[PDB]
Amino acid sequence: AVCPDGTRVSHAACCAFIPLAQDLQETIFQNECGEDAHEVIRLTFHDAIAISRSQGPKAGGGADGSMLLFPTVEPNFSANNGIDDSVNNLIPFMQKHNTISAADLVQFAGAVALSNCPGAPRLEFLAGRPNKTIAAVDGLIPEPQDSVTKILQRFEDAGGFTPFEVVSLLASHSVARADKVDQTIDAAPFDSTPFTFDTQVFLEVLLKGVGFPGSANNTGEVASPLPLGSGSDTGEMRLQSDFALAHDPRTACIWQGFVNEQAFMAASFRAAMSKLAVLGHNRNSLIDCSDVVPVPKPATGQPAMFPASTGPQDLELSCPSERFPTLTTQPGASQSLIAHCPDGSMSCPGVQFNGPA
Ligand code: HEM
Ligand SMILES: *[C@@H]1O[C@H](CO)[C@@H](O[C@@H]2O[C@H](CO)[C@@H](O)[C@H](O)[C@H]2NC(C)=O)[C@H](O)[C@H]1NC(C)=O
Ligand SMILES: *[C@H]1O[C@H](CO)[C@@H](O)[C@H](O)[C@@H]1O
Ligand SMILES: [Ca+2]
Ligand SMILES: [Ca+2]
Repeated sequence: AVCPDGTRVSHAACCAFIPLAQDLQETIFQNECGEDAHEVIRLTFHDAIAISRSQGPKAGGGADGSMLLFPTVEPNFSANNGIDDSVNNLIPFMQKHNTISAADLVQFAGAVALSNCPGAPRLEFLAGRPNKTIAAVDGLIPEPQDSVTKILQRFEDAGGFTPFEVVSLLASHSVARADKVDQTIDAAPFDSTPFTFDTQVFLEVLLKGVGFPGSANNTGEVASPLPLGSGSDTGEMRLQSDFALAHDPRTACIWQGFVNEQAFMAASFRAAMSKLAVLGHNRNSLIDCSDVVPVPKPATGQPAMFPASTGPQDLELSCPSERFPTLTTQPGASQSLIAHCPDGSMSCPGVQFNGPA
């Protein structure tokens, strides 16, 4: 089909997603893998994973836009702390781009945001999820204090995900920060390149922790290898769950297997997101609108490297059957600050709309 702007696409129903991507980029992402991008990518996961095979449909409808349609329910569960900003940022698009369901809006916005992170894959994007659902029940969202057994069970109950798929989805912690885990600091990144969809998080979680970016007693947190921060350049945070996954026998070799394996990580993440994005639906009932997902920013192609102040002697390895790769170390004797902003500064405020969440 030919869309009103002249774009030739796969199916006419995909046309509306073109001005929606443009509006999302101009209004809240500005083609950056920044704060607003980060928040929407986390929303795609919290929207989608609130579903349970064992409890039945009444517990949640999966990737169904329930966070936007019932903005006062799920966003207020304690495990969803901080999700309110992303919901309030997307509700104005749901109202304006009113031929696209809330559910499709959430998934597509996540795809658009990810395309702004260098190295990310171009997600599949299927369309057609209905615009009506129910609010999910509490307890469906994994939490960073949870054990690996609990986490793996939640993902298996939610949609059959294997441990490989679970760690695959956690490549999203390559472009991720924490505002709520420690209330004294904001925007504590999970790797040293939170604007770049690279394998650094897999490497860095395997380094011995030496301190905390804020306080030392937060639930769900463990010591960080790069805790130094200054001004708004908050030090690296480590989640207990990421640490646990990197060392548990079920997932340790999978975790290590992504270190310095960019294309493998990105392809694996795309495969797992293809499953996540259609939870609560039959994929044979959704139309393929992948050609309207923006093409992602390419990686530079550089190998993973130890950040300065760290090196191979700091590794805490847990996979007996796979050799840890030979990596170089960035020069310098002390840690570099992790930039608060994509262009290197500390001043880059994200557009935020007020809203009901
Ligand atoms: C065991 C699984 C997971 C747990 C327990 C976990 C936990 C967390 C925590 C606690 C935060 C910090 C929020 C805050 O305090 O501000 C967060 C951030 C984030 N998570 Fe996860 N998550 C996991 C899986 C996922 C998955 C599968 C994705 C998406 C595919 C995702 C993407 C992100 C993103 C993008 C952020 C950054 C949000 C921002 O910077 O504002 N996470 N995660
Ligand atoms: C999906 O459901 C939402 C919520 O009912 C609809 O949102 C309304 O959209 C109109 C414009 O069509 C606005 O005037 C309302 O203010 C919106 N409601 C709320 C509570 O925000 C949306 O239109 C529906 N989209 C589709 C594709 O049916
Ligand atoms: C980042 O900053 C540290 C100093 O804090 C250096 O050691 C490193 O080489 C990089 O310039
Ligand atoms: Ca949902
Ligand atoms: Ca990164």
